[PDB]
Amino acid sequence: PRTPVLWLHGLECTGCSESFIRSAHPLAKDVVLSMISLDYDDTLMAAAGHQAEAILEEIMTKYKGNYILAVEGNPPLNQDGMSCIIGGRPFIEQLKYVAKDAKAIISWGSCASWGCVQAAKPNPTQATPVHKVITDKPIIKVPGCPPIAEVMTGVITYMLTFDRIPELDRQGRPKMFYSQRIHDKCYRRPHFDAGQFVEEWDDESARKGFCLYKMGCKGPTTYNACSTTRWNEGTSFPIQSGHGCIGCSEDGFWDKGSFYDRLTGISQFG
Amino acid sequence: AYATQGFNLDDRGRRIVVDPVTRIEGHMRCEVNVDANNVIRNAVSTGTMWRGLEVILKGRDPRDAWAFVERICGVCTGCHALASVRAVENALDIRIPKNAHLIREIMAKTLQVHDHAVHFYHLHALDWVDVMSALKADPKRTSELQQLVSPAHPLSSAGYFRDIQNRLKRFVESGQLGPFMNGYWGSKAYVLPPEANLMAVTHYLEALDLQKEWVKIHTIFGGKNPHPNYLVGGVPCAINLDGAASAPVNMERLSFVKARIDEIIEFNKNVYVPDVLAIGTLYKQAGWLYGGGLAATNVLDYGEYPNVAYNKSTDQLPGGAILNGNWDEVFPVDPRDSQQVQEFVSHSWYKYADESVGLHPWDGVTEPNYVLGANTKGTRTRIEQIDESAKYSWIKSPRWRGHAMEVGPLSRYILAYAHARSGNKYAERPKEQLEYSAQMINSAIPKALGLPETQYTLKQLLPSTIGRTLARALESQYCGEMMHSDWHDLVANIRAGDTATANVDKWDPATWPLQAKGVGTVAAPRGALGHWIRIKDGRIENYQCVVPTTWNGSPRDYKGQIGAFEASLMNTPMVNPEQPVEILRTLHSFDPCLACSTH
Ligand code: NFU
Ligand code: SF4
Ligand code: SF4
Ligand code: F3S
Ligand SMILES: [Cl-]
Ligand SMILES: [Mg+2]
Ligand code: NA
Ligand code: NA
Ligand code: NA
Repeated sequence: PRTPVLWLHGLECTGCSESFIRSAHPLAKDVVLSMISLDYDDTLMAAAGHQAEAILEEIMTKYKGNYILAVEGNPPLNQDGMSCIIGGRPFIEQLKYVAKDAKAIISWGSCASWGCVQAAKPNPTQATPVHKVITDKPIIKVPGCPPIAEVMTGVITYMLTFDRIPELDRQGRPKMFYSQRIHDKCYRRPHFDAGQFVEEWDDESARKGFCLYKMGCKGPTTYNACSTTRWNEGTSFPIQSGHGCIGCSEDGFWDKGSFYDRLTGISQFG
Repeated sequence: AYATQGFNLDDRGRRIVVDPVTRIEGHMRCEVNVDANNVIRNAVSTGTMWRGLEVILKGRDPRDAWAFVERICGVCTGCHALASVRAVENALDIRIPKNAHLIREIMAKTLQVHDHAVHFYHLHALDWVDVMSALKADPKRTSELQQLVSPAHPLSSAGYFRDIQNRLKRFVESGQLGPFMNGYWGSKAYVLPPEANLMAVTHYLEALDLQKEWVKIHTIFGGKNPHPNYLVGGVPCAINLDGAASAPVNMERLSFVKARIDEIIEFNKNVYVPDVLAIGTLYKQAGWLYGGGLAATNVLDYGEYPNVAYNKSTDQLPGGAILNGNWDEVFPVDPRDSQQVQEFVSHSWYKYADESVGLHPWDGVTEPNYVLGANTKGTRTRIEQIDESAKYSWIKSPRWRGHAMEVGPLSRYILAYAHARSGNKYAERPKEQLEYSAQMINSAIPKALGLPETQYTLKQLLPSTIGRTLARALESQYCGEMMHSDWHDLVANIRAGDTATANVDKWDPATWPLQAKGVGTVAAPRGALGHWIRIKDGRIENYQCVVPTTWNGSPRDYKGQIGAFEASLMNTPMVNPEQPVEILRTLHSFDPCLACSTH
């Protein structure tokens, strides 16, 4: 038998679901057909309305304390929770209900992990990360906007193989994917180390792949696997394609000033 | 009960609720009323989420806006970034270099293909395809069907279909049906034979594996997919052919992009378009021509993909507005005209100073107001039946000169057809596609499957759920073809000696006018997208988005006129009122993006 996954959606853009299906190793097809049982997921599921909601009860009963709750997006607390409505009720009520009997909870992406764009100032819906609402369950944060596809499926693969949560850092992120800053192994580091920087877009330095620090790159303060694992089966990552990291896996990255404002105190990242 | 736009709305019948609407992006609730014969006589579209990006953007730097609004949606990923940079560039009088234009067009067309194909197979197909019926299918007859539907597709042997069928069989036999759990399998609303179902489910699996390849085009130019990076003034992916290895774009990277484009063209031509033509033919033969809604009268798009940059007369999907089903008169659409695009909130969870009027988006206001009408059944936090006489959605109500319009690929294809018949040469390819498709649906496919020939015109065939689905597939094909040409133009320009990718003359806010306004429009996968910005002292004064699903999914306006979703559901019989198969089939034909609609 395959471990049930109930994949809930709060306030979100659905980019985490999309990233998930880009996975090449393993293929999402193989994850869905041979690894997990994806029993609830609004994006892909055949059933709607009453038939969809009835699945939750059935899986929770049959697999009590032996299903994974995956959460994409987050619950709003303003508007009496009705800035995100499921089955005529606030999303937060569904989240809490499904969370109570989960074996483990995966907070997909920066939405579930931290709050992300809807939680940026002034946060009109009081969108709140999952770990601030569910306080009595094991949660793994898999941040990024969205996370890398193979990181998402990598977490699932570990959990299914070992029936354990992988080792987490103090922020609740898996060390196997989030131990390095972008800047640690970024291929532009030799330019950073030599003070070789892009100063204006498409200057001669940019055409030579010089470091993007002075164009606002937040790689020095951002933990993710982008510089090594890279994106879409190792095809590229933001810096390789010419734009600085915007810090999309870090808590509160929308409210650290302009993406194009450089980090201060360059000497601390040498 | 009341009449509007030729629809006789009546809420006296049996009320049916569908919440959540699944196999869409984001959150929607749908309610309908059906008459004594299970025919829908009222429909209510409720957007059930809001995040408030327009509010969040206030006071921020226009150069950062694209990244915020990109996160409106990870499905139509990048189209908001494109609208944003266009809006800021329009505000600040910035002309981007040719290579940046071409790379943006390639990225846009890559999104079109990916979004369209994934939608059809992974969200829409299960409304037409019975997966349990596919288990009954005979592999050899499926092979023979595949050869008739698309001769050129190399994956066609009986053994191949047998292997696929076997994996599906043990999956279902396991007792853990996953995404197929509690489905509406066996409903009389399903009409395909087993072998067509097996063919389609096989292509669902093929498309799921292939779709990840196509987006590598985004990854090269924009670093990642979902959410590739954009830039005010151009693109960040600087060019060097040669130290070429160190530049974001070199010839090797461009050759990789071309290889991906070529694969896309094969998929659209051999898998996607043929499947939609075949499925459409079979449901046409069953008489399922419901779901036309507003497509039969009022359609709109801003127009997109000019052959010559900044020259709108050369749009390869030429736009405008059609009213009252008169395809001989296309009205020009101006997104700058305060009297054209306007949004009402009379029946939405927002407030204006005066809700009897619609606001043009440069004057738009986004203040939440979650309140339910007196005739609601249930409570503020436990709705049993929504009261559509009052405020019932997080989606605003966009109208054009007061008219309710349908937007999307179907709208663009009707507009293209109308333009082509006015003499517009830029629309010749979509006209060719439509005439080809009608001939296949009416004559060629029926002849090959031993069914009677029909004589539907495009005027009769296009305004329908089948037509809406067809237009999406044809648009995917056309977009693949267009970016193939864009790629050649890009490489030619670079080899001619123009390597420029960014205009930075007005990158620094010290160079900007102290006040400015701009608009950026995009033919997004689901229809007409616009971002309207006001800039003051280097900061965002106002930022308003009107998104395709905002148009299509909108609630009623001040005059009580219905939007595209609500109109499309009207007058549709349901086989079983508590199985929303027909509701899903038609709603899904719009490819609803609810996070987009509400932002
Ligand atoms: N296409 C599209 Fe989006 Ni997720 C919508 N509606 C965009 O603008
Ligand atoms: S984390 Fe980013 S990509 Fe994922 S749902 Fe949230 S906004 Fe979208
Ligand atoms: S600042 Fe950014 S571009 Fe430069 S070396 Fe560090 S991560 Fe790479
Ligand atoms: S913007 Fe995000 S995708 Fe990686 S390079 Fe930076 S953490
Ligand atoms: Cl965040
Ligand atoms: Mg808006
Ligand atoms: Na730099
Ligand atoms: Na552009
Ligand atoms: Na006609």
